[PDB]
Amino acid sequence: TTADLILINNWYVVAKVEDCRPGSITTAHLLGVKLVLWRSHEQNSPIQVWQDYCPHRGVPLSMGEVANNTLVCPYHGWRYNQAGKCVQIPAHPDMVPPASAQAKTYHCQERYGLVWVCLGNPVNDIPSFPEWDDPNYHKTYTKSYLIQASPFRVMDNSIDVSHFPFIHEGILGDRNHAEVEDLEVKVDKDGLTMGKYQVHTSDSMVNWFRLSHPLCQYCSTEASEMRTVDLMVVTPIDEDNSVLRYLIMWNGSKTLESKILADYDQVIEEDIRILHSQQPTRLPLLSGLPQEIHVPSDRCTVAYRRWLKELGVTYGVC
Amino acid sequence: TTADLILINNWYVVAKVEDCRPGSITTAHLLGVKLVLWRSHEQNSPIQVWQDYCPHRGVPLSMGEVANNTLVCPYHGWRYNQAGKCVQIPAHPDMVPPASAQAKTYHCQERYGLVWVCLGNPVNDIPSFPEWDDPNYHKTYTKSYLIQASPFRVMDNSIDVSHFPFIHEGILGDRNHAEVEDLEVKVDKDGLTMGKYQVHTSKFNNSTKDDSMVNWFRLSHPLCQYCSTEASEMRTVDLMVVTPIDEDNSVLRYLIMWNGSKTLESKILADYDQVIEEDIRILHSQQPTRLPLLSGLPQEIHVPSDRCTVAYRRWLKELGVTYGVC
Amino acid sequence: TTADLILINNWYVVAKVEDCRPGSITTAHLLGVKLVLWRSHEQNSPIQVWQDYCPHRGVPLSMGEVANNTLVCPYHGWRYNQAGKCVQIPAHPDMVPPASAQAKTYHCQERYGLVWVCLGNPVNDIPSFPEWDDPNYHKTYTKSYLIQASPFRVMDNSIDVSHFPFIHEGILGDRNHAEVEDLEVKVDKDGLTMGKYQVHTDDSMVNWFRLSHPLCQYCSTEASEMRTVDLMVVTPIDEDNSVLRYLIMWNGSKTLESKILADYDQVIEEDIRILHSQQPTRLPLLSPLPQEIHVPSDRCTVAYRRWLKELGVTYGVC
Ligand SMILES: N=C1N[C@H]2[C@H](COC(N)=O)NC(=N)N3CC[C@H](O)[C@]23N1
Ligand SMILES: N=C1N[C@H]2[C@H](COC(N)=O)NC(=N)N3CC[C@H](O)[C@]23N1
Ligand SMILES: N=C1N[C@H]2[C@H](COC(N)=O)NC(=N)N3CC[C@H](O)[C@]23N1
Ligand code: FES
Ligand code: FES
Ligand code: FES
Ligand SMILES: [Cl-]
Ligand SMILES: [Cl-]
Ligand SMILES: [Cl-]
Ligand SMILES: [Cl-]
Ligand SMILES: [Cl-]
Ligand SMILES: [Cl-]
Ligand SMILES: [Cl-]
Ligand SMILES: [Fe+3]
Ligand SMILES: [Fe+3]
Ligand SMILES: [Fe+3]
Repeated sequence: TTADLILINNWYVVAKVEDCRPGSITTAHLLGVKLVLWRSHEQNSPIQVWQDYCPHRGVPLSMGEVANNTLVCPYHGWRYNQAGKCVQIPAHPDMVPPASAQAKTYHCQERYGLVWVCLGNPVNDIPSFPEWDDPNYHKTYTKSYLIQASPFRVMDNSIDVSHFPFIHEGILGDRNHAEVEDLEVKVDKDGLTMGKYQVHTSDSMVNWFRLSHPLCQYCSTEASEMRTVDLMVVTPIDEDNSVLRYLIMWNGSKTLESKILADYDQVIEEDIRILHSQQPTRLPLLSGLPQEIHVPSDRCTVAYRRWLKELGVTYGVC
Repeated sequence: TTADLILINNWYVVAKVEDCRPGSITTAHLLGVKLVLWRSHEQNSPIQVWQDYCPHRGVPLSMGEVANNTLVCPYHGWRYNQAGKCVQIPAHPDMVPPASAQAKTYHCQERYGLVWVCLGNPVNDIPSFPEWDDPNYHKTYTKSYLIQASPFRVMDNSIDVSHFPFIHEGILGDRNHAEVEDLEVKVDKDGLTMGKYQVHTSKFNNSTKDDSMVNWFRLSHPLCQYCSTEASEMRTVDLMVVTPIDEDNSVLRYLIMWNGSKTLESKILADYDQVIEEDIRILHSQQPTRLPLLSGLPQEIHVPSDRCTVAYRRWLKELGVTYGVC
Repeated sequence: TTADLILINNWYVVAKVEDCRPGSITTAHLLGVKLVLWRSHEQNSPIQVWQDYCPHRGVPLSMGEVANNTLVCPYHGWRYNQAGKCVQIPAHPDMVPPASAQAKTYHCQERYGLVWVCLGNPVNDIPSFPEWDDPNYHKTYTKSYLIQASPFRVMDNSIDVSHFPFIHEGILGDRNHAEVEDLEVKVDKDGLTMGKYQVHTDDSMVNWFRLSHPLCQYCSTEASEMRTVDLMVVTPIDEDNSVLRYLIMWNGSKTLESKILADYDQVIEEDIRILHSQQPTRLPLLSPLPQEIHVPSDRCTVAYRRWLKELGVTYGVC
């Protein structure tokens, strides 16, 4: 991977736990690295997340099979244990496999029902999500959305609030209330925080959000009769491509789940129409030819660009 | 755009006027640039031609809407007046938009029912088409042909006459009458001219006399050709316009006028379409894509019947064209 | 072309003679060069192999037609004789074509029912195939296989024997017999030879093979008094793409032919599954994604990589 160290050392969601069943092999793609995810058939077995590559002759291990707590390459049958060490070369069954016979392994943790991966050296914890432990809140997951846009443009779009009346009219916006009041934004060691903001839907909700790290956002909305939170997680496939997922929790009736998912789906697809059209693909930082213009209601998206530059992000941006 | 200045400062057709209704938003591409063409809902409203790009967050303005004689970006609703100046930012409705909030605008003229665009500073006039105002002549437009070939190879193939008996058997030639007489070619202050040339066509109607077509053409600029043909009963002229999408891709259109019966329009359009598609089969195949000028594949060979296509290549070098050529 | 002179000056198969009937026009691609193959309508006419290019206005001659003993370009009807000389320019029927009016022609020989081409100046003869002349041997031909992999990776995969029990189980091995004996490998002026080797399916066969040149392999298998030999010929389309063909001869029953053809098709498709997945695309050579690992049963594929470097191959390898 050629991503910046600041990106390499963070945790990213790559899958839902429910999709990584015992005995299964699945794949993902993170910061330009192809990943294989596997579990032994044993109940409660851990998830291994490795680079999807057999170092013998360069075959994807995801093309193999899980047997007896090992992942077995399809080409010459080399067997790799849970730690990624080759323990058996069938052509030479009494030989001790060379030390180089070892899959590239990465850090993996399950949290909030999601599979989190760190390709580097974890310097931080997985982002917090306080309502996960609050049994007054129900939970639901959106499907995943594959987006042909930089992961930082994806997050930029979700920090933006002034677009609501124009592409989310009815759910998040009112074309008769397109004015945007003064925004409160802070960037510090807790990350990027937008203060409480009044949303007009054509009722009136109060919204705020925080990003402790650049590609995960915690979003909180209070309506009249209900509070809705979510954890937005962007998988940075590479500089130009993203996966998007939401874990949503709410303290109203359980029966609202389908309507919530439907509203999110409508809004997300409205945003994707814009995201797929933006040029340049990578997010421009502060300094397809004219440079970006910023107005006061861009205060939070300007702060996001400033934050990325302070962090040293060069991957997925321009 | 890496196009040469001599190309940037010229006029090119990007659309037919009749396909650009009031209130409409049309996309096109020219010399590597993405364009948006829009009109207000007022009748006889002019056509604006701008780079298709909102300078706020980089969204195509063509994804927006036309309202109150402005083009409105879909993302945050900034409204751009006919001059391309942002006159309204909805998030801050009492704020004067910054002077930088301005679309890149280009020159547009309507002429002969065609939308002409100049991306630079118009040195030249739009090419002349004398029959346009002659009521003895009817008019028709071909469809637009999208061609995966350099615009200069598209025009090279229209200047070429010796191919007629081989890929246009019937409408423009016959394979047993393939010899090419000496050609009159001039490159001068009027551009490139091929003088009157006898075209030998295959007979179709056995009751009638030979067609005995005499053709000539002139290019005052390198991607527009004025073509004139006298046949047995009538004169047919056309204006051929090549849109240089980029170095390797072209749109081709003809405006055709004739002083015979209006009822011939179907035969004319079908004959043009048959010939054009025969030419496209060759154009798509030619390598290198870009037109070789005079100087790993071997060099082009030239014979006497290539006099006008050689002259075209020499003219392009004189003009300084480097874009779409090699 | 950017291919090495050592590759340019060798012979490659580009077609089966059965693919090129009298009067036909066919295309092929070799070392980056587009080829046209044509024959006059006469009985037993020779095959011309030229660069697929009319030097007048750059049209592929393969879009033309064969007329008399000439290939006629579709655009302006220039006529090229069997030597590639333009003999008629129809616009100027009494004019002697300029000397430059000439197709680029290549060396071509038919041998073993295959069309061999040398783009350069051939320093070697076409490889030997002793059984061709033996009336005790029947012959058959596989179809041609277009493979999105380097021609040197295709040949590497056919030199590899330890993969037999894992991707060719039931034809060339089985997983209960995966151990690989000490291999006999020699590289000298004859090229690369693998000495006789036991193949499992007693239930066993004896195999050996030899490459006089890097992209053609002679292979010999004996089992139950029947012998099967083949000539494997790889067409190096460019650095990343190959055509694969086999000429097979055997001295058992004629009725084995469809079974032989079916077995080869299964094995080849089993190999293509692996070949298409391998990264990098080009064959990695030895060094003086992690680097390849080599174990004793890789002795002959290691020797292949060593040979290619010693020959100075840079095209299709890394
Ligand atoms: N973390 C985030 N979740 C999304 C949900 C969408 O809400 C609904 N109801 O669809 N809520 C919200 N205010 N936004 C604004 C940007 C993005 O759509 C999002 N950010
Ligand atoms: N400006 C041009 N219009 C075309 C028409 C086609 O006429 C018909 N009847 O199909 N006439 C003509 N002589 N040619 C030669 C090249 C190209 O097809 C063209 N040039
Ligand atoms: N020259 C070669 N021909 C092929 C045939 C395949 O045999 C069958 N029966 O399909 N025989 C053989 N031993 N191999 C090993 C590699 C490659 O499949 C091949 N090499
Ligand atoms: S490539 Fe994986 S065992 Fe050989
Ligand atoms: S991107 Fe056009 S108004 Fe914001
Ligand atoms: S391009 Fe082949 S004869 Fe003109
Ligand atoms: Cl297991
Ligand atoms: Cl729940
Ligand atoms: Cl961070
Ligand atoms: Cl993050
Ligand atoms: Cl309007
Ligand atoms: Cl305001
Ligand atoms: Cl050699
Ligand atoms: Fe949105
Ligand atoms: Fe033509
Ligand atoms: Fe194999």
